[PDB]
Amino acid sequence: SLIWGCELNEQNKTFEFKVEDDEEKCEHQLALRTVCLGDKAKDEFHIVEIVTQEEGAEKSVPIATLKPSILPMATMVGIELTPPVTFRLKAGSGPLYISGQHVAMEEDYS
Amino acid sequence: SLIWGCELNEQNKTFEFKVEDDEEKCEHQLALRTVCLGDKAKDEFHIVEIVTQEEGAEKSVPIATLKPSILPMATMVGIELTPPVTFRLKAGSGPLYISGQHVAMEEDYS
Amino acid sequence: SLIWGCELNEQNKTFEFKVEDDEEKCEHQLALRTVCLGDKAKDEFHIVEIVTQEEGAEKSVPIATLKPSILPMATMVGIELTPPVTFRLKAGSGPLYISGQHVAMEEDYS
Amino acid sequence: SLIWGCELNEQNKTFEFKVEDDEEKCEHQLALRTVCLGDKAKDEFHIVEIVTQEEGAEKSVPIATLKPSILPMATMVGIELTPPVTFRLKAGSGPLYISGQHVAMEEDYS
Amino acid sequence: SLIWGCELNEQNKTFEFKVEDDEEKCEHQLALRTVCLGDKAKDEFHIVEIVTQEEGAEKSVPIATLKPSILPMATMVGIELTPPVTFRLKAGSGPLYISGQHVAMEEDYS
Repeated sequence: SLIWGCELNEQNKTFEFKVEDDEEKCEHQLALRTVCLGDKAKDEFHIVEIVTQEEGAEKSVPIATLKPSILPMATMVGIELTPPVTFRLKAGSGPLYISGQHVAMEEDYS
Repeated sequence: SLIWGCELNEQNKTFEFKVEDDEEKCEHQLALRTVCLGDKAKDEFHIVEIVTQEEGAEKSVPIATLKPSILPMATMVGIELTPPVTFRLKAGSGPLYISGQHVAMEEDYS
Repeated sequence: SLIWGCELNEQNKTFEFKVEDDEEKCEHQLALRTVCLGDKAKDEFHIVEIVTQEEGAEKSVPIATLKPSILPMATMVGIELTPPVTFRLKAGSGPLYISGQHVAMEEDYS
Repeated sequence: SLIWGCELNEQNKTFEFKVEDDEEKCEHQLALRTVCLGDKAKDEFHIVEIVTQEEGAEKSVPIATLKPSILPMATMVGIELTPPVTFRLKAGSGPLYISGQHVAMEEDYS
Repeated sequence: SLIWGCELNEQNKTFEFKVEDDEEKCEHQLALRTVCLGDKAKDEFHIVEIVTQEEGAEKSVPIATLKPSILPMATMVGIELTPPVTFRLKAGSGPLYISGQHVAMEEDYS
């Protein structure tokens, strides 16, 4: 269970998540828990999406929209992703810090 | 586990959820997690309901009422629906983005 | 699993929940999920209680206090009641919409 | 599963929880769910603690700090206490209503 | 299951968690539940992180950012740490009270 953190900002409107192939030995995903505003964040709506492929096209999932004047935080409940993953901001300058865990589910044939 | 997203707006006061019949092979429902305001949303109360049939009549379930000045967001906990489903706005212009998963429960005779 | 909704207002300061005796065949309770402000709700504190009998007297349990200016909503987590049940407003004009399910636990002798 | 409610106020800065010895037959604790402001509550920070003995000294656990202007409510998740218990206000006038259940875990030797 | 509480303040920008070696007999971690503002807390952003070693370097995990004017509280869900642990404030004067349990998982070879 590795510990992971990243940031989505105006230089990082698109971020790519890819765990190292070694952890792919025990079948691996990414579990996400918290998202918080950065120190350079502006007072606007910051729309973070989780992005993968659906129907062969780039599918985006609006997860949160952080704003200092409404709610600059998010607690990510039950969100588990298959690497590679994309994190996007369709609007906003950031930074928005993403915190999660590189989780590797153990062999379970029960 | 397909990934689903839609929007309820003033052109989409009523939205119809129907998964493709193929996923009906392994018995299927829709699990919902998050709802967020759209970029064209206005500052008013936006009442989203989940709608099915009860007693033979159209039964609505007020789920959320999003408003930028009070709470423009909702985290949908433990909400699982049987397709076809209806999503309604009894008031509001939208858009309000709905995010969930096409979940298909596996055969479990335990 | 029947779907249930009611409203506590100034004409409905006390509401009585009683499921039909047929669902009493498979042992039955009421599970509650969400509560939202009504369209005629005023800007005041609306104190909803779940009421049953304790020590032989009318026992009330303050569950929520909805107000448009503080928090007009509630997400009811882990609340399961034995019918008949009473829902009360010790203050407020309403309406406050209550959403839940008539749940009937199946025979489980494990 | 008895139903319990109390209030911490300026006359009740310290409250003592003690279930009757009869329920001690089946091994008993107290599970807490919700806390709400009283009707006589003032606009200040009301710091409620759960208090027991640690290292032989009076140990307090700040659980919540209710205030009408910030957040007058709390939903107590996963809080289970061994009677006798103390509930304290290190600041505030109250009342603050505490709601929970006298829970008695059944014999389970599995 | 020992009960633990600490505070991160301007004299305690860095706090070290280390359980006594005796509890290391039954394999031990720290489970965290609540965080609340101190009585001497100021109106600023107080960024608490959980810190351990990753890639051989000091890795920090922004957990919360408490502020009286936005949200002075946090409910820590599903957070379990391996002692020794570090708790940091990258900004803020504190105090910020951390509440948790010294939990020791029992032998389970199932």
